[PDB]
Amino acid sequence: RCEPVVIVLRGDAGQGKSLSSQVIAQAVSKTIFGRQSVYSLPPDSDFFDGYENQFAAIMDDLGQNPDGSDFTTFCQMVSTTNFLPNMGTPFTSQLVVATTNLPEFRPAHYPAVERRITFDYSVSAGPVCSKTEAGYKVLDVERAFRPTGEAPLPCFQNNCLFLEKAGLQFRDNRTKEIISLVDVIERAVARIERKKKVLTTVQTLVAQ
Amino acid sequence: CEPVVIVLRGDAGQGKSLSSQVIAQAVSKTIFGRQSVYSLPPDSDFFDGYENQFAAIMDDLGQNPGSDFTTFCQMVSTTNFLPNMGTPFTSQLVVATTNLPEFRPVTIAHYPAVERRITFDYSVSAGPVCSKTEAGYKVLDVERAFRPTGEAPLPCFQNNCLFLEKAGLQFRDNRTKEIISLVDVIERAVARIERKKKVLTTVQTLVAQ
Amino acid sequence: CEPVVIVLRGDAGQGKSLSSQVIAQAVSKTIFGRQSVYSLPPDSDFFDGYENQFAAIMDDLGQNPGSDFTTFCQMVSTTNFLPNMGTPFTSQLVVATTNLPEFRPVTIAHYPAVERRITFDYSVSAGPVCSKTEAGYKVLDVERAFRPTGEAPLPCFQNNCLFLEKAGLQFRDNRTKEIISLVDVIERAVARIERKKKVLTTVQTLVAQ
Amino acid sequence: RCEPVVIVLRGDAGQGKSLSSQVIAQAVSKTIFGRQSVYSLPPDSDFFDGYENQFAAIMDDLGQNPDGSDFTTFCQMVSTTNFLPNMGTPFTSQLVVATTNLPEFRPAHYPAVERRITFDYSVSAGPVCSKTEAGYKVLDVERAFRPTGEAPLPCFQNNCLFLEKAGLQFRDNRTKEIISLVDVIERAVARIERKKKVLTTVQTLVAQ
Ligand SMILES: Nc1ncnc2c1ncn2[C@@H]1O[C@H](COP(=O)(O)OP(=O)(O)OP(=O)(O)O)[C@@H](O)[C@H]1O
Ligand SMILES: Nc1ncnc2c1ncn2[C@@H]1O[C@H](COP(=O)(O)OP(=O)(O)OP(=O)(O)O)[C@@H](O)[C@H]1O
Repeated sequence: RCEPVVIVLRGDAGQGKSLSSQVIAQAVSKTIFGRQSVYSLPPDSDFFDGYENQFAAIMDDLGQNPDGSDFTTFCQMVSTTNFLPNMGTPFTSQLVVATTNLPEFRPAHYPAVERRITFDYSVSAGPVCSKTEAGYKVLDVERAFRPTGEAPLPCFQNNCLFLEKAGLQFRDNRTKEIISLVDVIERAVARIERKKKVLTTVQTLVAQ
Repeated sequence: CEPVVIVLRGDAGQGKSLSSQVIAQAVSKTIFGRQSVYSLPPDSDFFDGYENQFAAIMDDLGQNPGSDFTTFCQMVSTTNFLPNMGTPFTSQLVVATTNLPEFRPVTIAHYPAVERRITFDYSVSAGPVCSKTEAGYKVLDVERAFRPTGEAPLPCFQNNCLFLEKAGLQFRDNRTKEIISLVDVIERAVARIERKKKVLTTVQTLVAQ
Repeated sequence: CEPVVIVLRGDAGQGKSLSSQVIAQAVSKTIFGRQSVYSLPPDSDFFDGYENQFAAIMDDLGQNPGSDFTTFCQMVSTTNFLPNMGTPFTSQLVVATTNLPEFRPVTIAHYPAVERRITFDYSVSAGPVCSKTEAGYKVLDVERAFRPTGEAPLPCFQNNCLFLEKAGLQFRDNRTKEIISLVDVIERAVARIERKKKVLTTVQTLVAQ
Repeated sequence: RCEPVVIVLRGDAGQGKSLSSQVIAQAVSKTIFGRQSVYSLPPDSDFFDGYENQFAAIMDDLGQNPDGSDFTTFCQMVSTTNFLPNMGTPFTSQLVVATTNLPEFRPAHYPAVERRITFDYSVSAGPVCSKTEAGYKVLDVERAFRPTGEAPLPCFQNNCLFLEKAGLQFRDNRTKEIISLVDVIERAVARIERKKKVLTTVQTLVAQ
């Protein structure tokens, strides 16, 4: 049970946080595991009924359950120890994606997580897919999915502005760099390949 | 997926029923291409006559002290509700009228679970130009409200009328305390339904399987 | 007979897990001739999958306020432990990682009975050359730790790495306050296991029966 | 119930105290009783469950139980009176071997035992089976069991340095003589044959 790679996506409503979470999970897991393998946690059910050791697991709206059944669920989901979600299936997902409304986290033991959090991104519609709806700025969904040519990675069936920082922007809350969803994926994939290169060097050290 | 839910709160005789019907007729005519509207029989555990209509209307949520309250929370679900009559519930739009100013159901212990389930939460009342006094109370002058005034403001109407305006009939967004017309309501509900569909297609295609 | 017990105390993210595995892989490869390692599933009364592996590892002794503490004292016994799944426990080496600095179990009233049962009692921590700061805390730079540096220092490794040295990863004997490498630990645990076997043969042969 | 012959083996760790205790018990009892007959007391169990009147009985680590459940157990084990260990089987062993870490004994009634103690030996590896292990001097176990010729007594299957003062040394704490394990045995055996010669002269005195 190695530590999973964690991406947290921060943002306001109608910026595509959940769409992105899904499309980050499908595309990282398709690229490495070779297929989509996504479990989406249920909202307000401390029941991972449906979990079949999928490659990627999604949490919607961390820091929305007033009690904290989440956060703890989340904390357990990345301790190198063995979580056992209720039903006895074990928790093994190599990628965890969680979305939240909070610009930062404040639920005492929060910084003890923040090492666990590999990538911290704030999401907001890019300048040429930003629309207004009921007076709010939101991702232009109709414009951001129009096909715009050959896919920028094999796991995509085509390109579109959703995939480019002109359409949707991911601001790395630590490097303060601003990347596309494709970048978000590539970085997540690199880091996993690294964790697998290291792990292989560790189980090949002592001979068999 | 999961349905767009509109709640029309408001006094009685303010056009709760009427707007809930024109909303469901107008959205489904805009999006489906023809009207498609299921009116749930109140005082019926059984969804007799459900034919997987696009829009479904619930008259008077908040009664039978708690069938409706829970048949509601079922209807709005990611999972596949099987009503008593078997058949899945597949409606993309749910309009529910109610009398209360806030909701705290007695069967649904967690009534903050119902609240992320409500896309738009409006309070209906007659507008200044369409409010007559009928036996000492203020109600909607319906006959004035539906008198043709000219070109439909959207193609799914066959003419304009004051009902469509906020001088005739008013909707207070109960979250942005913003006051909009029935047409505004219909436009915003279409935007969402369509935004949802287009996202759903993306989540299902685009990344190879 | 009775097993050699190693306890690896130490902070988390210091290579407790990792060294406990390389110890068990390396000893059993040195002595048995092939790796032979049972990892006890934490949160399991049942030793599901015990196949009489040479080495058995216990991750995180000191939890469930007291199954593990007693399943421990069983495992280390002259008598023949029958775990829940029947089959005898026959492992010659037991590695147990823990978080505490000392042991005073709550089920095992006499916790000075556990202590003659612990052959080696180590405290693990990253070494000076392999300790990066990760989010304000000091942890083991694993990737540096396992980077090949040359010839294996013992034949059961396929190369040397800093993990094997006390610049990479440090073990404080908690009894001689002596500070040794992972290789030192493996060598000392082999010496004992082999010393035990050879004594046992003597006690069973040599005097006629 | 005649008094048993008692050997106490003093020594530091890794000098073969317990190995010796076992091999002294097996070899004295095999020589006289004609078979191995060894009971090893359990550690921290005032329960001689397993005791079936074996010829020799072994105590490990006298002066290690802080309470003194030992010592008393030990004291009772050599009073000519009848000990009854818990279960009602009686205690009859003609040889008692006990090991300890203490260079001397200090647990008030200790000298009252010390008559009971026939042989007091301190054990330490002999000069050509002494090894270093984690910086400590210890008995070279691999070297001390290599067969070195025909056994020096019939109850042994061969000779080895374990059996010789070059391999393992027993210092008689009273004669300050230094003997081998084979000597330790021969002396223990002689003394028992003597106790049996005397006893026979006592039950043959009055005619039948
Ligand atoms: N502009 C907006 N203002 C307030 N709430 C909104 C807005 N747009 C959508 N919502 C509602 O608020 C919730 C939060 O939206 P969120 O961004 O988490 O969903 P998404 O799938 O990432 O994007 P979208 O809202 O476009 O579907 C949604 O469930 C939606 O019903
Ligand atoms: N050099 C040493 N220093 C400290 N403790 C040791 C050493 N060697 C062994 N031990 C441990 O201390 C205990 C005391 O050893 P003791 O001499 O009583 O056992 P033995 O059977 O006589 O000899 P050995 O220790 O070689 O097995 C043993 O149980 C062993 O686990």
